Amino acid sequence: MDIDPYKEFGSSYQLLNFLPLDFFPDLNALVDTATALYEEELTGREHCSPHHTAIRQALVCWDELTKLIAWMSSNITSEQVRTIIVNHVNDTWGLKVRQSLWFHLSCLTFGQHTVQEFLVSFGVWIRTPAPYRPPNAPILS
Amino acid sequence: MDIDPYKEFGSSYQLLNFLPLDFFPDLNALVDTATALYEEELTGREHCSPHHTAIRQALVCWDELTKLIAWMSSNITSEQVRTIIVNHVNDTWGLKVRQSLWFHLSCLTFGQHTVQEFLVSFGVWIRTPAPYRPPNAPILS
Amino acid sequence: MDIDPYKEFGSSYQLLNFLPLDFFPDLNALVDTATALYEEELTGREHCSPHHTAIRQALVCWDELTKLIAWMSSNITSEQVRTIIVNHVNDTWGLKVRQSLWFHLSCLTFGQHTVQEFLVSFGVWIRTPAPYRPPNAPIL
Amino acid sequence: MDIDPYKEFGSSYQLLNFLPLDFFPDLNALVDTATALYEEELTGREHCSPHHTAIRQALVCWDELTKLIAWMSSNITSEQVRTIIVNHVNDTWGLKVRQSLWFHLSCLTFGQHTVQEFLVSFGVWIRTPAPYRPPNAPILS
Amino acid sequence: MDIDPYKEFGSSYQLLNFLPLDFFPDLNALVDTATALYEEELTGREHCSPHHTAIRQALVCWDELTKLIAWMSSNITSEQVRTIIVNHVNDTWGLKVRQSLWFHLSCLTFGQHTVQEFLVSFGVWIRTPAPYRPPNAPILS
Amino acid sequence: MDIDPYKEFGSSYQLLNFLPLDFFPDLNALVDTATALYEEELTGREHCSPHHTAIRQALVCWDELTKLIAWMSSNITSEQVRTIIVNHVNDTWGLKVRQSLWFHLSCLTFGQHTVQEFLVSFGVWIRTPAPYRPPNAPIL
Repeated sequence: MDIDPYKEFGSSYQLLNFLPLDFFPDLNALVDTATALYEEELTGREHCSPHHTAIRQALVCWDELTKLIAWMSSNITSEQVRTIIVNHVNDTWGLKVRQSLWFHLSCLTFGQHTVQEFLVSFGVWIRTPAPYRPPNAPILS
Repeated sequence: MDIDPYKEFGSSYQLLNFLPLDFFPDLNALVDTATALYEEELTGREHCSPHHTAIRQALVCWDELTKLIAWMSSNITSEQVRTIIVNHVNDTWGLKVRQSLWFHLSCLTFGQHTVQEFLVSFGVWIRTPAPYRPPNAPILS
Repeated sequence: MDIDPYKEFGSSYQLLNFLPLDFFPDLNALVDTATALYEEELTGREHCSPHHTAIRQALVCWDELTKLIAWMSSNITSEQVRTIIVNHVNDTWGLKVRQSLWFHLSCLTFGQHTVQEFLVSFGVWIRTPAPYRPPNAPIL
Repeated sequence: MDIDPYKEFGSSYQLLNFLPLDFFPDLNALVDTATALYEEELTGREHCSPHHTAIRQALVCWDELTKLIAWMSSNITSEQVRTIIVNHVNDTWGLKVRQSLWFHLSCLTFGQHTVQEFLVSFGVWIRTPAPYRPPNAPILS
Repeated sequence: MDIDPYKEFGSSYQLLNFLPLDFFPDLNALVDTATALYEEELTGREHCSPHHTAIRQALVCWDELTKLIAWMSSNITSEQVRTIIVNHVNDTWGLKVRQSLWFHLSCLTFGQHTVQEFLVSFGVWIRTPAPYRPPNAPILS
Repeated sequence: MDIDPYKEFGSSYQLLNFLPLDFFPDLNALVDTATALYEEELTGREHCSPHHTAIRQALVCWDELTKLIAWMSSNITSEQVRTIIVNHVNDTWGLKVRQSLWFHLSCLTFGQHTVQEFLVSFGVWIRTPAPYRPPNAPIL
């Protein structure tokens, strides 16, 4: 079916649809961020809050995606077909991963309630036109 | 008569007359904002605080306005008359809708008391001349 | 998404669609109706029951259309160009206003529990044809 | 200032003008009604309920107008000139007198609150279209 | 004599002499600001905190000033003399009014203690040279 | 909007308009009046009763006009140009000041309850013509 992976977390696609598609950080820095904090936590045994659980599936989504890119480049795809696929998966797959990892790692670093206020207040910022808008877009703290 | 739709909400036209006519967000992002948060709340049964009620009339004002634009464009108006009407209703009708939806959706996301301080403090910002004024115009949080 | 303006109030727009055009009083009656009756109630400071509030939203919504027809008549429109626009917006837009004005005024005068049983019984009257209904419609 | 006298009477000046203007009876019949009912109270010493008092003021108001109409008619004014004025003062002042005298004579003969409910019921009756209506106009008991 | 109108309010001319003469808002927006909030409060009966009282004399100072400008322009002054007077009163009279109204309307919107910290901290900002100074000059909140 | 400077104080500007020009003492008296009487009261630090405060506003308002007439005399104005401006602003602007200075000083000397009954009774004196009033106006 068509479930929302943020539905139990008090969010949706529509809350993330406040965010533009260029706000998100790139993957490797987000990869290194959870590596900096939560490597023993994600590889541990503790069943701690299911934001932990969602990252575990998220990296597995990313890890076999890297082998998938490494497979089709090394074996099958010619150079014209390959660059169209690599551009497409970075704009479709990893974008959802950038939807995924950015969400939960914010919540492990700030809690759930900080995230919920963050998405709405940024939406107020992005709905404001170019005049009458502060150049400080709101961020985390 | 000539009632003020913010009179019970501790506000008026004059409090919104602090705000310039270009501060307001555009409609669709404001439409998607309440869609992101309050779609089940506005379509529900709960009689919760009449800021809920005001949005319900506000979208009905917007929804038949879209059919009105779709009617007269498809049927009656020639191209010279049509663009004058579309420009006029966006500057008169939806401007009041941008007065409407921006008010209450701020209150559902921040409370009444946050809104009241916000309108006055922005007025202090806009009455300040171009020197001696911070480029951070005040926003919500 | 769509918003039913009667959804939380124990009603529906589809319930309101069993009302013919001849049932509703016109606009200038209902403007005067809220004028003489609830003048202190609409201008009041208070968080009164939301049937007040929908009326408070509807009138401000209505006054834009008075501004609209006075604008384009003097500014752009010809006779027959204005004629089809004004008559259609009278019969589609303001009819919904004539629905909503008629609704909440009776809810503030008789309570919405009385309103529902009125409209259902008027339904069952108008759900039947004329040779199988009393010739006087339900009132009160 | 421009006061409305009905405000202390548990009513308003807008309640008077909600009725159709033909409804207010002819004034010569209105004078005789208070004569047939209230001649002892309108001439007595008594401070009785101040809807008594306004009746006294209106008849003092009305007679000097009738003296004024009898003044300029017999003395100075040309006949097509006076006819515009005499028509106007009946349509303007006497209508207010018909607003005045009908309100209080209903109030003394039927109570304060019953007249208030009478304005609502007869008012919403005539605003209602002819089908889907109570078949006869409401009147007093 | 030479009293200070802020002496009872814990301030002076010297505290306002921290503020440059261009920081102040223009009159009409300040006029509309108190109109937006305090129109029933200033025209009421309540003897509430004498910051209320000071605005009442301040607008009377402004109101007969407008009639004074409207008098001498319409009657007496030729065009060369008039523009020198209008420039002079805007830089002397209304500047004191901009000293006046900006002070109290800040206090009705933020309290006394917020104002006192505001004047000193802005003085620290304005005494700081052009390097080593944040472009966010401090404002109200 | 307009602000009545006597509105909260149980008075009105329309009440003050029953006072002729000859009733009020002039400016330099009332400047000296607040000088000798309430010198510590006007220069004081305290949140004294707002009849102090209106006097505290009025004098600072007044001192701009002394700055104004000393400015344009030496700077721009001719004789008859200055003559009509100064005399009119003496009789329209400062008369309102001569109203307000006379008002709050008596309120600090006798209390505003005494002030109202003084002004009403002086009204009823001046509301009647001279052949139907005592030839001495009310005092105290």
